[PDB]
Amino acid sequence: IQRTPKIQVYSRHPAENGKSNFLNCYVSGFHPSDIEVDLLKNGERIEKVEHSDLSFSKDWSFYLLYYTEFTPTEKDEYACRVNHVTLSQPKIVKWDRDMDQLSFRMLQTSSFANHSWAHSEGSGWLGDLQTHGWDTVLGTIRFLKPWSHGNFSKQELKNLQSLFQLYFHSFIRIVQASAGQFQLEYPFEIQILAGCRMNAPQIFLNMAYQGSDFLSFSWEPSPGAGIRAQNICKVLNRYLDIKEILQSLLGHTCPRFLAGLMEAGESELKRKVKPEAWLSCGPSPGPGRLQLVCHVSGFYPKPVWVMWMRGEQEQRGTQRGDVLPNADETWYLRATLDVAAGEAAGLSCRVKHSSLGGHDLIIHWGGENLYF
Ligand SMILES: *[C@@H]1O[C@H](CO[C@H]2O[C@@H](C)[C@@H](O)[C@@H](O)[C@@H]2O)[C@@H](O)[C@H](O)[C@H]1NC(C)=O
Repeated sequence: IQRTPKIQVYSRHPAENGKSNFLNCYVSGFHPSDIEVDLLKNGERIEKVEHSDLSFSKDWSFYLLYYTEFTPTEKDEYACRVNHVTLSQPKIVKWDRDMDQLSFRMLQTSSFANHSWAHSEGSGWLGDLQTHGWDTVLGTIRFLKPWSHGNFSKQELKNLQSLFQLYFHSFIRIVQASAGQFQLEYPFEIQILAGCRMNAPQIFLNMAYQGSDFLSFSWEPSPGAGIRAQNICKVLNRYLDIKEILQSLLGHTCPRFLAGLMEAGESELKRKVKPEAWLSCGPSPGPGRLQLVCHVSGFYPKPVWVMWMRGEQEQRGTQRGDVLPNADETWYLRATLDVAAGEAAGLSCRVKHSSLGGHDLIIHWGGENLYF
């Protein structure tokens, strides 16, 4: 299945229209991962445009964060331009002042453009935070956070490195072979999400193909997959050695390891960061109609609760848009409530979060203005 991407554009702080900042384009909900993105100054691609390693969500769709530093002027258009097969012309979204899990996850994506070429990325998260990555060239574990070692010995991991290195190297080789037997259509990608967690059961490992639950761990085919999975599971159910290997790795090794990542994290896990919030007038929807927007940002951990107010009286029109990430492993949420200019004054916006601890940030309105 193919899924047209969802460009979302937002800054990290507000513009005072003068002071240096980051811009975020965040692209998600898209398959296949062969994408091109760019950021724009008035028509112009920039350069020191950083982005995170690729990844994918519980529905196999992919997602990314593209960002750069820069300062704003009262002139100066900004926008996020994205091209991707399912699109019929680069859908460029414009920026605006006025807007517009205690489990160790190892995720892999191996893409297969043709017999000649292939490529794979792989990652190693813990809950929301990516703990590890893979060096494809040098064939080795990029550790990422410092405590990403856990209490696994220097030598302990040195081995796993290899046990993956073979794995990764085998995987491409084998599939490329199997390809025709099982009528895998080039180009195609195969995703995998394996790991530890809980506390009943413990293990897991799912393996989509063209963005679709295809195969899972004995080995079971997915109904939707059809005969292909059905077949592909046979070949695999028969290799007991393989079953057993993983059974040991994900069974009791990786959870021992999880235990490890968990206890070694703490100081950065039990970590709290105060938000920051401000105020818009997103586009007036129709006649004498306002649309004040909230802008909580820069907070961690994720769970945040946010309401447009008016004293203690919760305003139930508050719409709560998605939680994007900023680059500094923090969050950003934009809550929005729209009502007639007369209903407008007196409105607050209240931001509950663990980092404040009892003292919810309250943010009132004098348009297009904002305290405290
Ligand atoms: C096999 O595909 C190869 C990879 O093509 C990729 O290159 C990217 C930069 C992108 O633009 C897409 O074209 C692909 O994801 C390529 O090196 C070979 O020419 C292809 N071989 C044949 C025989 O068609």
